[PDB]
Amino acid sequence: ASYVKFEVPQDLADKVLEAVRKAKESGKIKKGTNETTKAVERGQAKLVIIAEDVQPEEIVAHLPLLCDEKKIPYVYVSSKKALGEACGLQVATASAAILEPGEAKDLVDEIIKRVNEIKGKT
Amino acid sequence: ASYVKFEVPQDLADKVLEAVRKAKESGKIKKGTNETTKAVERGQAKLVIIAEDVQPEEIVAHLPLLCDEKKIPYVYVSSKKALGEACGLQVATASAAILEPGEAKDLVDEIIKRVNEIKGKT
Amino acid sequence: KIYLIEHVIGAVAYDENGNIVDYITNPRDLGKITEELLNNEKGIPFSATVELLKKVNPQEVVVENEAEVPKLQALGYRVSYEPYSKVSRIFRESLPKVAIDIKFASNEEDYYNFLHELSLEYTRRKLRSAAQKRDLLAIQAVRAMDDIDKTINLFSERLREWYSIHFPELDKLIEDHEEYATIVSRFGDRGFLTIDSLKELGFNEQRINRILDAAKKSIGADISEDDLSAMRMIANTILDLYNIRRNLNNYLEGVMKEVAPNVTALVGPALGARLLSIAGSLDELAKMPASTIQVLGAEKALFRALRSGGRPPKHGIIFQYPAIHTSPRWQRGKIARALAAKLAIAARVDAFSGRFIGDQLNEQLKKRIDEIKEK
Amino acid sequence: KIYLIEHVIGAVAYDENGNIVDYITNPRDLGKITEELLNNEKGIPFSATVELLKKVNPQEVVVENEAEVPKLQALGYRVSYEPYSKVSRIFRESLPKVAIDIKFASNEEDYYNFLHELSLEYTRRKLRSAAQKRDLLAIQAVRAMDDIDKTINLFSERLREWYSIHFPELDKLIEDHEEYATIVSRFGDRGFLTIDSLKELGFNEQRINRILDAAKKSIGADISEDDLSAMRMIANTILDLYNIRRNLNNYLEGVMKEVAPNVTALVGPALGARLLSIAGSLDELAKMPASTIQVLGAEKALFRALRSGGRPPKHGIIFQYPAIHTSPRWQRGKIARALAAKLAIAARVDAFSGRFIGDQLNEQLKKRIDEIKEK
Amino acid sequence: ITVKQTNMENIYECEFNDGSFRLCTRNLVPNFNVYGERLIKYEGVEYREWNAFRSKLAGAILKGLKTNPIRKGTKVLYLGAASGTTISHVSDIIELNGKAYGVEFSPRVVRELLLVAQRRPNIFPLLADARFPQSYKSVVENVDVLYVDIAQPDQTDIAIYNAKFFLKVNGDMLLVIKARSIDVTKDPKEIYKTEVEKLENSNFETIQIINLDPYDKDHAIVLSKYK
Amino acid sequence: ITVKQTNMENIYECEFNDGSFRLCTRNLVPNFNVYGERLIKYEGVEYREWNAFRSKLAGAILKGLKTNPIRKGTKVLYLGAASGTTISHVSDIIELNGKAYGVEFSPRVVRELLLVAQRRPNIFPLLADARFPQSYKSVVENVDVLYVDIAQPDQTDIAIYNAKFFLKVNGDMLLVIKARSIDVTKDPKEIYKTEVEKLENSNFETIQIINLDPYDKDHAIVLSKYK
RNA sequence: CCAUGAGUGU
RNA sequence: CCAUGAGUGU
RNA sequence: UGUGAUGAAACACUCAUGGUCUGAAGACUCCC
RNA sequence: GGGAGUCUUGUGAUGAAACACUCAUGGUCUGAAGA
Ligand SMILES: Nc1ncnc2c1ncn2[C@@H]1O[C@H](CSCC[C@H](N)C(=O)O)[C@@H](O)[C@H]1O
Ligand SMILES: Nc1ncnc2c1ncn2[C@@H]1O[C@H](CSCC[C@H](N)C(=O)O)[C@@H](O)[C@H]1O
Repeated sequence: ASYVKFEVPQDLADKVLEAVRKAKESGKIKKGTNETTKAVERGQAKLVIIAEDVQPEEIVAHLPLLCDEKKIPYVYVSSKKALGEACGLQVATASAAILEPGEAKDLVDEIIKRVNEIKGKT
Repeated sequence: ASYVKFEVPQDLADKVLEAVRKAKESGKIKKGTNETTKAVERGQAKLVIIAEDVQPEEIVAHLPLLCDEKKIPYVYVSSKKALGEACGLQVATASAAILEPGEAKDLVDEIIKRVNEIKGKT
Repeated sequence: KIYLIEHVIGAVAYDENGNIVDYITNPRDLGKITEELLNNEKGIPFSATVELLKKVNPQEVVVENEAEVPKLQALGYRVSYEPYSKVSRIFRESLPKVAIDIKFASNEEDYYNFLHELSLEYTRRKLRSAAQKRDLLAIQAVRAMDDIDKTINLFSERLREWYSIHFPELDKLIEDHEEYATIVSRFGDRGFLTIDSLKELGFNEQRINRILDAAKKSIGADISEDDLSAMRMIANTILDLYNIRRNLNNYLEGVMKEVAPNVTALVGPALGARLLSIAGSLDELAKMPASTIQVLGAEKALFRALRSGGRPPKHGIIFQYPAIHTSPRWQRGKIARALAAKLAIAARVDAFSGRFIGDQLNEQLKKRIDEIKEK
Repeated sequence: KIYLIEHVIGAVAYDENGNIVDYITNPRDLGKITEELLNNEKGIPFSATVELLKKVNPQEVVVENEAEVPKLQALGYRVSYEPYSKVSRIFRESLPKVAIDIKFASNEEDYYNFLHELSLEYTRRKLRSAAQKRDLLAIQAVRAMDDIDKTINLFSERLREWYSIHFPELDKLIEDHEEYATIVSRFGDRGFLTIDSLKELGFNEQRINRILDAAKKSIGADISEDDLSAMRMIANTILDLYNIRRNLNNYLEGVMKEVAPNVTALVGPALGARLLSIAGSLDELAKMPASTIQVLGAEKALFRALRSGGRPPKHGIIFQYPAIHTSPRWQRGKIARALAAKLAIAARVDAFSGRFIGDQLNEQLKKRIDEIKEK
Repeated sequence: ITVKQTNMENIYECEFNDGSFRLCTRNLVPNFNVYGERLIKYEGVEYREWNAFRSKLAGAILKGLKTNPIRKGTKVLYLGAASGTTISHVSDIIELNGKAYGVEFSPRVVRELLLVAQRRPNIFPLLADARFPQSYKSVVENVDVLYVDIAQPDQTDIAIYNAKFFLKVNGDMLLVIKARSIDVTKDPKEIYKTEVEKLENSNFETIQIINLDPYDKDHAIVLSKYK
Repeated sequence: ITVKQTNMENIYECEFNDGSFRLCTRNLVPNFNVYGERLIKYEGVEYREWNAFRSKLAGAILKGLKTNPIRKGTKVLYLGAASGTTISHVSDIIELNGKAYGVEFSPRVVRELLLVAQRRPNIFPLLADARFPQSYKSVVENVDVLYVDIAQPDQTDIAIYNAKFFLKVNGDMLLVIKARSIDVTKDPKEIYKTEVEKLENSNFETIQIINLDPYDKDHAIVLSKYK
């Protein structure tokens, strides 16, 4: 895919999915591309998760632009089916956002700091 | 004059000027063509008095028209200076109106009923 | 004493009790009755009424209309009127019936058939005399004029926003809309501008070079001939409308000097027409107090003051008068109050058919204005 | 570890302490610096930076921009970025001075003289790259069309009111504005109407007779050629406008398929353009959620509901979509929501340069619409 | 769909495809509508949908008009007939037997009144000023009902004036009170009261007073009997 | 007429023909006006009339701005320069020694900003997005005053981002808070408290809080010192 | 700007 | 519809 | 059916009629 | 400060919120159920 800016190791990708699940239970998340869009526009999201297997590509391509504008960090997962079914859906999702980490605070803070390292940030 | 619809005798004409005068003291009048016009449009006036020497005449030609629409009776006097100097002005007036007769009700009632007779009304 | 009734039915005489003394039935002809009803408005008696006033030879007659009274006095009788007399009611109470009795129609069926088509033809006639009034065309003219005025501005504002994609520097360099319009029309691409074509509009050479320098150094976008020609449609239309506006103003001037010269003398055709449009007719402007003419066109502002007891408008559409909007703020109130006074007189001398007297009216006004400005 | 700076001044290397390890001064040339400033936006390093990264041989280098990092990793170095580092600050604290020290200019006087003209020239360049965007021409075109749409209607309502002084029955006889205008334009006086001229407009033989009879029995006013020609000016402008609209429509269609084929595929050129006009650009349209695109053009309705907690509008300019306004009130909500959803997909594939996919989108849409209607 | 008679002559209600209830009258000129109203056939008879929001009479009914003095074969004087919206429905009601005289002084509007009055023998158009009943005096007869819906500051006085001309004794007058066309400054509820008193001093017997809201804002209609 | 210095550098007041008092600045480019402002000569020196209804800075001054960090020779970063109305007056103040870098990302408007910046060596125009200071990083220096007047929901966050880039320690930031462009629903007074708090968390030292009303509705400006 | 009655366009 | 900045026509 | 289900006030205009400011003061000069 | 006149003025002195448009920026519904 071309809207995927960097490479996510599957250990990270899995630790991502887990952070989402804890946030459904203890915090507040958003599911779907349109609500993720509003979550970035509104500055509610702390972490934005976008799928790498979206068809067609352009559906979620605006999220990198939007997220850098509002300087909200974003991360990718390999499967959209997995991310949606993580979100508490039995259907896929192209992108989601965590608004309140809750009992994923430590978990998220490590992700947003690891994805910084692979982004070449000091 | 051409805006003068009927013929007013000086005996009647004098009872008018007097009737106006008592209405300044005991009732409410309006002096001037514009205020008279407003008085008829608003239907406040009980009796309309018009001078016979206005120049140019067309200034007050509309009062007969206006008075018939709102069905307010009108009367003529001979001098505009006389009508004004009655009204408590030291300048002339082309037309005036009595809104409230006061201590001239009986005097007015005779005028509005005599001008009916010369108007051929049964 | 005979009570006289006038109707479609003919002309009927009554005694004071309400019994038909004599009658003369009208002809069952749409044409003649319609004309006699129109004529009756001016006071003119029916021809059937004239005959009846001969048949009966009455000492005292009393008619329904006060406008008829002097006409019948000229005819030889002593006449008065009673507006809503008991007799006039009596006739109309029995009007389904007495149409048949005096043989205007055989039955009720085609009395109403006639009266229906009389009414249709009677108002058809009145409908026409309303359309024939000359001030209407004056009004429609200024309304279209104001539509063109408005459109010109909209189109010009659009064109500038649009054409400035290609030549942005041109917008602030040419103040006037028509000028801007002509340039976009004639040339298109900025690189087609030439000294000789531009000298033809009247541009002093100093400005032409500034235009050309701006076109040379333009940070605008290079754009296709399709894109430019798309814009040029609006530019040409703007140019079209300015011409039509100038034509309409000239027409308006023509009709306005015709229908209301004194008002035109005071405020000109456009503003004069504009006031007629607001009043509704020339005769309605005439019946107005100056205090109304002064605030016509400021209704939102006016009733705002009337509901709340706040500050009233000094001026309505009257604001367009040169003396007002050019003058400082404190003088405007008095100029408007003075103008409105004269306008009201002007409207009245105009409507009640006076010949032109605008010269003294203008002179009186400018006298009053000159006094105001010397303080 | 070397901290690297990129500026108009050149490229400077710093240690973590804030001392210039080495520097390579830029050329004092407007043209060349401007280009590298534009290039640096995309990640491309200055040519002065490359020379500098060769002189010093640092194991760990750190730059200001995150876009430069992959470019410099490709050049052989280990590279990262720190956005607002202490070093970058240290550099600019001494920027009045260090222009002279690394000899970019002799004194402070003409560093700013130059830096000014660069700034003027740098944005002048950006001003142009903005104007060269294709979607801007789309927006201005459709905005102007809606300006003409508005004007056509106003002039038409004026003309009917105006012409009906002469020929009132024509007003209710011709529904279409363009048709009505065409009669007044070609004929003028009502007694000039002839059959063949009317067959030429498309009028069926039956209506021609109804029109001709109406003019014959018209209770309108008889009027001069001056009066008529005035009206016909407006009539002719109406027809002009109708042509220009269609020409604008074809122009719009081309641009819309060029700049946004996918969106055009869904809702047509005009409405697509209209949505671009509300968003401001295509790239801004793309970034929108479906829930916003759905109500664009309904800002009065929308912000009322947000302020008062009342009911929101179902649809904005999206309402113009044939399927919606033809449909009953309860289906509209679901159709609009579905359309806006598909529109958002269309916009994004358009903005992020995807090739045409509108066919499947339309198919997907028409499916959902049909599902909705089967209830 | 279902249509059935109401408490009042020639006035009907409709049960609809969905279950809504709208007033209607029997089409005097079948297949022809004066405004945009629905034409409805039920058991092969055509009715005209009577929008209350447009017609003050339909409003007054839907607001509990106790009794309607306008019925089969009634003679009515209708001051301010305008474009003919409301008067076309009373045409349906009085039904050829009755007669309706429409006074209206706005030519721009009588223009379209004509069209309604050609198709309907019930209605006798008159381009005249209701302030001068002498000008149409010579065309009409006396009437049972005086329906007055005119925008005029002295509208009530006009009505009373017309009444003592043409209104049969013990006839009924429906006078529409336009508060905001009498005075936009004064409170509407104040105006309704002061105008009704005008009628009562002029010996009309106030029967019922209806507030037309929400069908017509700042409007009220009075029913009274002339003596 | 009379013109005289005020407590703040290169900012003057006028005694007028009638006796009204209006703000003004020493004209850096005499005989030339950027908006419609009046030109006034007094003792052969020309001043530009500073309309407060247009310039928020003039408003805050007329509303009791304690101290003005903009004076002779001040280096200012100006986010949201717009048409150049306000920035032109700060051009007059800083006076050739000082420099003003004007960020503005709307091309339709930067268009006339160009015109202002041509006649004025004080001003360095930048068509850029104030959310990405990396794009103008390579033109500006660090600054004494960070003037922020941008219509954006995250305007406060943007300012802070720019500050830690270009704002000197112990430098000042003038932050215009646009309530209705932050949230049209919330109370303007709520926004002010929450935005100032944001500044106080990013170790800005709130010096003064001004309400620009009535010159600007639903606006406030903050003066604070960065640490 | 209020009310009433009649209509128009995307 | 709200707020800010730049303008236009009668 | 999260690649958006459910709920849910799209925008621009014309004509006709009525409601349409205040009401007597302002400016100069001459005598001790 | 007291007195005294002159011109303008109810054919209007005094007081007093005329109207119509364009651009640019941001604030731009709901969220898991439906046959
Ligand atoms: N003085 C007057 N004489 C006759 N009609 C008048 C009048 N003043 C106003 N009108 C008319 O009264 C109408 C009021 S609207 C009422 C319309 C009609 N009653 C209906 O419901 O269908 C206006 O159209 C106006 O033209
Ligand atoms: N994110 C952003 N980056 C740069 N400029 C922005 C911006 N968001 C809004 N703006 C601009 O900020 C401006 C605010 S209006 C400010 C007016 C100006 N300061 C004066 O007083 O004269 C607008 O012109 C807008 O184009």
